[PDB]
Amino acid sequence: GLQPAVCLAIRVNTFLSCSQYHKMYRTVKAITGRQIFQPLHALRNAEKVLLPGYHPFEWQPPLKNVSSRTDVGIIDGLSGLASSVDEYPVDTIAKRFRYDSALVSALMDMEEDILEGMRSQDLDDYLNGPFTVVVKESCDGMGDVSEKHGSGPAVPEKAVRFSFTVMRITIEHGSQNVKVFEEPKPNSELCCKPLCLMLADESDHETLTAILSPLIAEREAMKSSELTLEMGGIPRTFKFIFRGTGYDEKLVREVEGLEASGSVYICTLCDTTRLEASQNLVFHSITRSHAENLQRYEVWRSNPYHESVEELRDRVKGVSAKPFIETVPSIDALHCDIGNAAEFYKIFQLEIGEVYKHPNASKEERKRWQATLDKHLRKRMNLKPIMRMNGNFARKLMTQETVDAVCELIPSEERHEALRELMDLYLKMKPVWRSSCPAKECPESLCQYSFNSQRFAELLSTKFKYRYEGKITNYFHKTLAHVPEIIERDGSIGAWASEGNESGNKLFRRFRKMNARQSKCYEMEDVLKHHWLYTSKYLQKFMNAHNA
Amino acid sequence: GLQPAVCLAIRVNTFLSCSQYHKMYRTVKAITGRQIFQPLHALRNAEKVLLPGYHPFEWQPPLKNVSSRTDVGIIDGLSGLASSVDEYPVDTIAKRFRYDSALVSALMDMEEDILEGMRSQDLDDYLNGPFTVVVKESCDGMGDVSEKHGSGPAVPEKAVRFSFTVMRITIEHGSQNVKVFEEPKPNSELCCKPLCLMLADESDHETLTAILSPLIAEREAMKSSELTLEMGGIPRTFKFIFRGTGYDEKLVREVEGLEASGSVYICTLCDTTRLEASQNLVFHSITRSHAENLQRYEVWRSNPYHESVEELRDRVKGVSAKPFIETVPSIDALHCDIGNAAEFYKIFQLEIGEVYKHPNASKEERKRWQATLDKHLRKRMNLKPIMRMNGNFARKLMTQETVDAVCELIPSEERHEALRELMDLYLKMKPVWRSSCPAKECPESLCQYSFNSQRFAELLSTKFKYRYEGKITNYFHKTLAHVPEIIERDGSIGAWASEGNESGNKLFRRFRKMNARQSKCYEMEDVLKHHWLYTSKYLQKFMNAHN
Amino acid sequence: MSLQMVTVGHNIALIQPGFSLMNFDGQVFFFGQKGWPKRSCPTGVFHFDIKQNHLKLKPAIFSKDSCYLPPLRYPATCSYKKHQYIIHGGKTPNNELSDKIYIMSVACKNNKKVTFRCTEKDLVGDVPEPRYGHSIDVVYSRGKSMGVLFGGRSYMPSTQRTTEKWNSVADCLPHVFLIDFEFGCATSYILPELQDGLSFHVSIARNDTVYILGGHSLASNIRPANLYRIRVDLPLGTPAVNCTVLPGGISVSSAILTQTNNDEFVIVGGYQLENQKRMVCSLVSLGDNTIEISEMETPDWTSDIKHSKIWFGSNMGNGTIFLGIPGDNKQAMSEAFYFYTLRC
Amino acid sequence: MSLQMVTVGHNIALIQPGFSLMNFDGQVFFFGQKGWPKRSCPTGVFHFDIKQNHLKLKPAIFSKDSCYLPPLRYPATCSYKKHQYIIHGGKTPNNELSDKIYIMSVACKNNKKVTFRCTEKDLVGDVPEPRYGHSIDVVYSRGKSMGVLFGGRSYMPSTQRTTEKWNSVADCLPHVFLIDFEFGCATSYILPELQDGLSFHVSIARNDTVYILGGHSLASNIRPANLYRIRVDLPLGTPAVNCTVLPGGISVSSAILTQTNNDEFVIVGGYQLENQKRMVCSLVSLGDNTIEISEMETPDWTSDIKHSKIWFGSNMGNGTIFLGIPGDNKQAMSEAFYFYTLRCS
DNA sequence: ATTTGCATCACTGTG
DNA sequence: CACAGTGATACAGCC
DNA sequence: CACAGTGATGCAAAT
DNA sequence: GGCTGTATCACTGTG
DNA sequence: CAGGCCAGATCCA
DNA sequence: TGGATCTGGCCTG
DNA sequence: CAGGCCAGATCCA
DNA sequence: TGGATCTGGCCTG
Ligand SMILES: [Ca+2]
Ligand SMILES: [Ca+2]
Ligand SMILES: [Zn+2]
Ligand SMILES: [Zn+2]
Repeated sequence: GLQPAVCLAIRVNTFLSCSQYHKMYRTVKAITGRQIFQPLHALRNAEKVLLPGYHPFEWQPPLKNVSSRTDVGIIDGLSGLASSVDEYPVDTIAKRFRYDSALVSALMDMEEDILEGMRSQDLDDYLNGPFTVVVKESCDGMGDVSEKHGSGPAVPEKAVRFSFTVMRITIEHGSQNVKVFEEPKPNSELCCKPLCLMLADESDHETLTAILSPLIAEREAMKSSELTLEMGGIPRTFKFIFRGTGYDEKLVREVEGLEASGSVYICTLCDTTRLEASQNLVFHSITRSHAENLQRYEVWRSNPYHESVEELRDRVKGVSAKPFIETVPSIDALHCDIGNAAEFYKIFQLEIGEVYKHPNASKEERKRWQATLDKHLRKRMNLKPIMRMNGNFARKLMTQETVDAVCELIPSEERHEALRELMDLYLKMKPVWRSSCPAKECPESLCQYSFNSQRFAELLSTKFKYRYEGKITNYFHKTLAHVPEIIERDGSIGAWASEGNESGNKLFRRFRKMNARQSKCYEMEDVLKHHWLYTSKYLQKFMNAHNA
Repeated sequence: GLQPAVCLAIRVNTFLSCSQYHKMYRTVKAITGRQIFQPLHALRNAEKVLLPGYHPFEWQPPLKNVSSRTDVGIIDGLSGLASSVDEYPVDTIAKRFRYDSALVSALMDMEEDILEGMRSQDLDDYLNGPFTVVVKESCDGMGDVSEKHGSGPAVPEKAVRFSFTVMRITIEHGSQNVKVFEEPKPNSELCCKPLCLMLADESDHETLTAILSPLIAEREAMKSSELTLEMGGIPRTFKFIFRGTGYDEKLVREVEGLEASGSVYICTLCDTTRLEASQNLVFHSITRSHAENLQRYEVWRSNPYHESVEELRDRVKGVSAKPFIETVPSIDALHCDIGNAAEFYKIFQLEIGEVYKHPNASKEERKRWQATLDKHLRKRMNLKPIMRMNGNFARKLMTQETVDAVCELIPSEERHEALRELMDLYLKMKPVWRSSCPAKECPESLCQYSFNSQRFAELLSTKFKYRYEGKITNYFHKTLAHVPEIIERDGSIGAWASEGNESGNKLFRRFRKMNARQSKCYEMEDVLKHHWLYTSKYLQKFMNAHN
Repeated sequence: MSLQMVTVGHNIALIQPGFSLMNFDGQVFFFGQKGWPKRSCPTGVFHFDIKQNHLKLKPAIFSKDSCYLPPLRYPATCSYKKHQYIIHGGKTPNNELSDKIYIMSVACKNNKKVTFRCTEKDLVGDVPEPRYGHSIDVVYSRGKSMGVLFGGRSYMPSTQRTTEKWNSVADCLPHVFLIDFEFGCATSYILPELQDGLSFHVSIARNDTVYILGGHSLASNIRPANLYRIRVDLPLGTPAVNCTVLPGGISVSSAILTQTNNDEFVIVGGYQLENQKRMVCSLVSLGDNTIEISEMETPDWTSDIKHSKIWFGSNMGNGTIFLGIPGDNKQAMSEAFYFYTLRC
Repeated sequence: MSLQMVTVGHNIALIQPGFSLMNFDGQVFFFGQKGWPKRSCPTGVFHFDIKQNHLKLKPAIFSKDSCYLPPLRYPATCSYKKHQYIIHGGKTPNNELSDKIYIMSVACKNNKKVTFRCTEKDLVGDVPEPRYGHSIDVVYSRGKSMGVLFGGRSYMPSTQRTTEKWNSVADCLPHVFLIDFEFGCATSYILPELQDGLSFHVSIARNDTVYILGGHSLASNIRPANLYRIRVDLPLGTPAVNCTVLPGGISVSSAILTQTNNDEFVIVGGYQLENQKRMVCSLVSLGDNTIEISEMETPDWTSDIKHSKIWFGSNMGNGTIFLGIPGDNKQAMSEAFYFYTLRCS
């Protein structure tokens, strides 16, 4: 006889839908005789414990501008937005959990992990000290989602997902704090818990803010409070630290009140122009923040010094909008890889034709360079040409074998050695801002990152004057200027990336196609609930019970 | 318990991959302590029984140019096509079964089902009369299949699949023929057994012919022979009848000699030109065949009468190619529905603007009519505009409520009445060629189909004069001319459609990424094997343990 | 009553419901774009120009001393008479209400070039709470000009706001506010004849009276067919406000007002019920101490307008109204909205 | 040895490896398109015109008595001297070999337009089996003209062919066949000096002899560096054929031959091994009874040619060679084949 | 006084 | 240095 | 008249 | 001897 | 959205 | 002024 | 393949 | 002859 919790864990992790599980249950019962599995109603009853809105909790001091009820689950994401014909038209569907309810559900899920960590850390068990929780929030817009038929608004064909994950939990003991919980796979799909799923265009600022405002309000309300939760027979308190890193460049620019991606001020961490970045490229410092952006927007709106458009833009450093989401300045490792590898692809394309001797070239010649590069890349590294470049392509193109293959087409040897040494420098610099812990497994690489960055900058500025004279990519600027400072500030780059958010994005389509009701008014509720169940950690150790 | 056959049936029909089944088995064993689910090696050992190339069979007379071995399974679809650099390049991956072995395995999968069906007809159980089996073959190309990385040829991003279904099995008892095996859901994904999965383009002709030549050779060899099979402890004999109805218009035309898809000659069943088809539209006869196509191609190549290109084309009736697959002259119901509904969609768009009063209009006005129609449909029936129109859209769009909603956009009551009667006539026509057994499902609609045909033709000729003189569409010509003849020749039209092939295409899309190995050289074989397992009645009936 | 279609340039995706049209010396401008101001036009205002029924939204620069203002979504627009333009309230792209008054005027003009001057004005006293959808007018009583303000829609108060109902709105109180532009002072008044809230109404001004009619009250979810006349005098002491209820009013919300002839206006567009949409135009004739609303002929609406659910528009000033109809393309981009022009 | 880029219009998706180019009074034409003939050009032949590095394929109509021959993919090319053109064998688009003989000639020509005359004949006697990749030439001995045929590649016989190895091919017998075009008769001849099969070879003709050199033998999977001279005389009685093995030959298969100067030929293209690709050119100095093969300078090959797998081409007739290089676009189509032209003095 | 089974609702997906 | 598959094959382990 | 899902909800039947 | 378990191989997919 | 055929508007020697 | 040459429309996908 | 910002070639009153 | 007006290039997606 199997328990309903075990049956639910199997049905969730083995990616089985309700209908398939029901027919498996009926055939197993009819053939074996005795009832091995459990009925769908039993599984449904056994899953309400894990969903948020079942466990009692009490905030102290009470959170501002939010209800104190502790029995709220899936609620409308529109948050009572006016849908009348006299108002701004709404065309979005959104279902969301309350932030505090989701966090208390996650904490009660990780209860036994926390207890095991306290036991293994040589501390006591019934300690109720001020537990500190570090939560990473990641957002990402999606495309190519097909709207369904049926009644409802003119929903767009794009989706935006908001998710959070729990990285570190600490408790204070004496004069120091111990490190009681760690996520073994911070970039996995099993850790990013969905929080709010909406079907809105990422560029539609009106509805984006309309749906994301209550979440930010709750975040600011609970940023300065204490949460008392009944945990294993002893009430324990919880503090929260919020870090938003899983935002790509476009989201950071849009939600931080910055300009578009091209612009002149390229970096989201320092207020330096593109020309100044191409002139120095090494020595910089992080200077942007949410409060600074708010003050700069206030200055832009007020115009207290009576300046023109260009002078006001120079004073405000490009902040022409009011930020509404607080994001910590950092670098997204996945998109950094994609951008750097695409730039390397263009470098190879230019180096095939020797642009350093032929400054003028035609579209046909560049297309022929594209064709020969694609042919030889396929021939050697077994890579097919792709119009929009992925991350596996970046990893397989960030090797010495592919640069040797490209050098098999470059007649000159100076270009061969230049590309070889530049590629070696890039491969030496990469493991610093990609490893989940770069102070332990790559100490020499972390120490030599600065020298390697200086060498890379000098090599670009000297040997590649036809590509990086007066202009350089913002991702190269970030990689060559800000990585060591971010390492010192945080502890790791890559553990805070958006790889887990991308994996959850992959899971979103599968859930929408297989484990959700095919209706425009319930699909996102079902997807959110199933994704929460899948990301729950109480249902994952039941599949790892064979190691006990 | 849960014997390996039952465990394999569960794993296959629940869409569970090998890794996920391993996880479930491991956790169930660890928790319960017992061994409820069988291991993967036992599952594979039970798998080898159902796969082709395990049963002993003998052909009498022996098949021409076909090996006599009875232990052959997955073989390369290239069929020994040399990939030497000195000759024509090959850029295709294809895996296929030997078709006789596939037929033997399919026949033995339904062994107990045939026994039960023959018992239910008050016949004996050991009777070994010559069975007559009819097989419906379906071929359909695909698109937007992502090419994988790794070593191999520059494979295109299109796929072509070949599959067959066992529809009816009859035994000769006494003087008449009694119907033993009946397919309940002919258009289901559970009966479309795959045959050959080639990752190429249907537009390309050389590779398609090279890959499908051995299958046609085997079919021709088996069309004049008998198969002896040890079925249920008593040897039995089988004779086969082949029906190539699972093709669409484009594939039929590019296979059996006809030119393009839109030209002067429109129908694949008769030699009628577009203009006289629009003129008469009601009275026709089926004339085209495969031997006739071969003779016409021979005449075209030889030019015996010393004729110019125009009159030679007139004499050959558009046949300018050598056919290589025998296709039954039928109508594909799904694509017929899609085309008819799309044409009524554009007729609605065209009637919105009162074109019968304004012969000339601009592309801006056409876009205006399109936008108005799309917005009104979304407002009323909750539909959405789609670039390419599908069967669900066709079914939702062809209802009386469609003309009821559209009439709110057109002011003319005469136009309202005309559109309403047009919709009524089409709705009375549809079940005749959409029903799997019209003789026992809609005799009232079957008897007056001809009268509905003249009414529809008269309405198109008179009330929609502005579009239907000098031209009429392929599928309307088919529907208004050839449906009664096909329905009296065969018995049904919807049972011989490509719905099962489309469902198999969906299954192939799911399997290529969910439960198949990820490598260019050994993934077609895995997909073919898993699809063959999924389309097995022996495994399917383990999910129907209610008695 | 002539309806024509106007085409668009490459800035079609910049017009949303709730925009405002700004007139100076026969030239009409644009305000209330989509999203935060871009680098193509940091100011946010645009040159709304029509030649041969074609739209070209050219940018319009601001003065050195001007204040760059956020794109408001539902402000209160007035045309003070040395010609300036008063806007108060609205919604920012981040969906926060604003309680600030911006004053716009033409600082300098060149050959087909206009430079605006936006001035920030601060209000003291009984300042109205932030809101949107309300109306603002100006009255001239014995040589003194003062602005009148009426209620609209606003978010719930800060002590009764819950993130579950964060975006829920409630009608403002019917208190009438008299704001003085040159002094930046406001005095609230309570009128017994005004009991229910009112929003998305139309305001008609005269020498010393304001005619408010129509509008939607969210408390009862009804659209009253009322017609109130508000009279203001400016003695040496405190101003006195009297409101009188008059019969013959219409029941419409979010309607469009334009001036055809002196002492003559017309109501075009609006809503009658939640799903009912205003097909009729009421011709209002003004007088010294009398009001008279009459129904004029219905313009020849097209099928797209008649079978739509929403339109939005503003006033050109020269007896023209620029209304738009949403399209069903959306995904096909470009033509997200279909625009029309109406001549009175 | 000048290599120059050539562009193609809206018919670039019509050229495949194995096409044949025919020259008629200074105008070169195209044959062997992709797929069955369409309504744009039912005849199948095209006007292969290159002007200012632009290739435009215009349809060419046939005569009233012409035969609409299928597009053959690998036939044998001969130029009978009243200037005719003879093709034998090949592969149809449906992938079956043809044992039929076709004769092409210009029936009537007016300003910028030509009508061809395709004539069908039947061979009797020791008719060769259907095959592809072979070579056919004509000899002029004692005032009588007669064609010569050599082995190539063909499918397995009808008694040993199975569906598992349906498309497997085997080299034809080394037998040498003499074809009499005016009478349509063929006589077999077995030569002891020829023991292994040969395919994809090049043939050079003279007054009364044919020089076959290079080629691939499928039986041993080798490319011999052999060279045979086949001399034929035509007395009143039966014809006599003699084969003599000569040294100094080259090892190449599927090479391209062109007509540079009188008694002067050059060979370009081909393959040496499966992955080895012929980068050198051999000049053949013809003579009365002497043959001398010399290697000239290598033409300035481009990166695309030097780093490819295959090329294919034919002879324009006027000392020009038209070769193409495949591209990796495919999905984008359009530039599915990159074409080049080569000039030999 | 529970637990279990089966119909119902408007949809999808390969076309 | 993203991480959880994905299925066949072959060798190690245990009764 | 394609057919097998898709899951929450509700009521009838079984223990 | 025979059943069971686990590493290995070149890849995918959301970006 | 891609391919193929056909009737129609230019157009040039 | 009578065939070349694009070009939009329509048929199946 | 879209969307936005910027330096560069026309270009017109 | 000096601002408008497209226009290609480049940056992130
Ligand atoms: Ca993304
Ligand atoms: Ca298809
Ligand atoms: Zn920076
Ligand atoms: Zn017909």
